[PDB]
Amino acid sequence: KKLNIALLGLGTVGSGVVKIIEENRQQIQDTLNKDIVIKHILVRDKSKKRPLNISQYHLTEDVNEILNDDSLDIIVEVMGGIEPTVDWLRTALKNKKHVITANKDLLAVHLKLLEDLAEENGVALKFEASVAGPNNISKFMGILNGTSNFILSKMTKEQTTFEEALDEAKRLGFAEADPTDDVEGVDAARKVVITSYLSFNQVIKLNDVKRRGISGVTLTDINVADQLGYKIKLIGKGIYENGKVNASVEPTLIDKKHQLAAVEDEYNAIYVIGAVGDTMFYGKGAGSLATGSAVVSDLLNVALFHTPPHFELEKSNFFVVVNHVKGSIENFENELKAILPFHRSLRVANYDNQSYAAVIVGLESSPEELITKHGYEVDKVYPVEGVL
Amino acid sequence: HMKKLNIALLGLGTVGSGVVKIIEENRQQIQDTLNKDIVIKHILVRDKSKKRPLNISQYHLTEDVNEILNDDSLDIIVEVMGGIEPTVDWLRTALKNKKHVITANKDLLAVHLKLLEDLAEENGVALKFEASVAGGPNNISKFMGILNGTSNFILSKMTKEQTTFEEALDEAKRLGFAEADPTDDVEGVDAARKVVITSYLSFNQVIKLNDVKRRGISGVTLTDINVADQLGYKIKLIGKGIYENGKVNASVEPTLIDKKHQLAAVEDEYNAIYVIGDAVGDTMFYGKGAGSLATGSAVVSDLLNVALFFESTLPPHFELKTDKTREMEKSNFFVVVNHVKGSIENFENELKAILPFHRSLRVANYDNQSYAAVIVGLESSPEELITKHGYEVDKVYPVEGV
Ligand SMILES: N[C@@H](CCCC[NH3+])C(=O)O
Repeated sequence: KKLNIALLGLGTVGSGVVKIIEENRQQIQDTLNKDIVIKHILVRDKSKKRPLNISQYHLTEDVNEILNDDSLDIIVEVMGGIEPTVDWLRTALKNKKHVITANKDLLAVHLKLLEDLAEENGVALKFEASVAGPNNISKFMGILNGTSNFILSKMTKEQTTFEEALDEAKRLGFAEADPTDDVEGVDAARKVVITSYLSFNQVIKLNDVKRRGISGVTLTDINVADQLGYKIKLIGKGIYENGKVNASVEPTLIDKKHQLAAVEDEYNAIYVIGAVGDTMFYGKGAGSLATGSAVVSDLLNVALFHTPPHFELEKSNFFVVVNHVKGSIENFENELKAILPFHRSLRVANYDNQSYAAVIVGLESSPEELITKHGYEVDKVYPVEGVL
Repeated sequence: HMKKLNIALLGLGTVGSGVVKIIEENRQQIQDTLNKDIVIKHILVRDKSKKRPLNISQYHLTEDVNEILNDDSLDIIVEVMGGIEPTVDWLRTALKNKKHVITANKDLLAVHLKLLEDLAEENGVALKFEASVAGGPNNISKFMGILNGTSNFILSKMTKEQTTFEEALDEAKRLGFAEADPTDDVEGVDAARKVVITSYLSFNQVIKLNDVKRRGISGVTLTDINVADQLGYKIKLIGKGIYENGKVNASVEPTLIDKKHQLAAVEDEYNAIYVIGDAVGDTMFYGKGAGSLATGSAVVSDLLNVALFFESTLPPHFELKTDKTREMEKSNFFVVVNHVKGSIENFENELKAILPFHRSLRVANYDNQSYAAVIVGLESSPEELITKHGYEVDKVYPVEGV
């Protein structure tokens, strides 16, 4: 059987997909009795140079040339983008074409509507390559952005300011000139949306993820956390309780003994809680060749071509920084004991001149508003995780 | 239009019982969903007079494996018996008789999986052994793992609570982690089996159990741990496979791990596999071992997979990725010497004079007239060399994460 495919996009991932198919073509014929023909490649601009170099494939700038080709069996999309890309994929599925996508901009809303449209039209939608950082899961926590983690590691290990650490990340290639997507936690929040969809089968919106970036984390925060037994990481978290997902991305104190506390520099990790023990997956972000390899894997799966469950038969902790405090640390601790609702434990630390930090274990919600209404100036509050 | 899938179970221990319960509890669902009716037609047991729960008495129990192997109505054989002989021959026969085989046999090694996988492909049927391995998975060049929960638990206890090996092992016994004869754990045999398996899955190479150079943890002392600690290292029992120049070098032994390495943080009964490759970053998988219900659940999962693809990937197939063209190691040692006269400065100076070229050397007090050295960047163990220069070498552990 000839399997006629088209590629939408030819960047590093697209080029990699092509090379992998070329290199394995004879093997795929001999083994699976399938002949993969790349009949069209959509590119934005036919003139640009590429890792493929000058090649033998038909390049087009007109997507309709691909979407109207009824001889196509499978569309491989490596273009990125939501518009017009998602509409292209909707058309392909409506035309009874299998779709494999490595589109990093897709969110849960998009994957859901594409998965349904695929099922509806009797074809496959594969998005394995779209994720890169895969059992009743109740909670996950992750370090999901390499650049922000790199910055925090640098601040921590080398005792530099955020500004110095970000400049170093810029010169080393990790951060871009406008590093907002990394530093403000947007990239991490996207991965929290995707991870929540995969873990809980629930669709949340990007703006449902309560998000704070790292630009306000200081050495003082890091060193106070250190003395209390914690590192600071930008943590993306999803908690699935009572039919609802609470999702967030924010600077978080993590107990030094926690597996996540050791994840440094540009490495990422996803820590999954469920019943069973915890599990964790650790590694850097893929990986053009890895992404390309995952696409081709999904491709062979579809070429070799529903669900899933089976037989059954928590408080929060907080790091609070308060400024303009008159009086001693002992007095502050006593006042805090008097003000707080019932909780499990409290420790206080010096933070700066007339500033103290408290870690409070076992509250239902942030004591920020409460402490504010009692007349204190709260600088900020970070969650605390890994507490045993 | 419902198709009956006739299966047999070889063995009915905790895993076998769990497999049965899971199938029972999900039977209606598997019919309604996949339009498949799973019928457990035979269960092989060692002793069929033995009293069993009521649910088991509904099934046909036999002590004669041939009754199962000769039953042409069987579609799938699920083996949860364990053992190499006669168990592997049973599975060979099943495959030759065109029966799919799902196994959770914990005694299977690479030699066995290889011959069964080939025999399966050869006969147009599936061999599934997912349940035979505990989770936590292209060009992998090296892996390092903490592969035995009990030994890791013991080392964590020694380290955190400052106990001797003997005290930590007794505690592991009392707490349920170690068994009464803990040899398989403590001597690193279990870990060596997993290194054979991990090497087969990572490198597609078959090694024998006796090719794995093995040392357990029973000789690790609190002094080793505390001296390692002061030098910046933890001690773990590490199972390692290095694939260099067509050959696998495989080992299990006490190993100093830099405290900043991801493996250093893996404590208690948790396991982890750390995987290194060209040209991607390192990866690691972390979690505890199975798990009778988990093993049983994995068997049933493999079962449904074989059911779904029943009416329809060759083991020989590997995706070539030498378009890495288009897109684009030394050893370290911890050496303990005893009966050393003279100062630590003198020991360090002598080592500097006698060692071949290396990246760094640090020395520490170990005990009375005993010193330890960590040496980074040698081509091979300096043990013989140090011995011929008149030092009593107590032992040498590899050092990783440097
Ligand atoms: N305390 C023992 C530990 C055994 C190490 C064996 N390699 C000794 O003196 O060697």
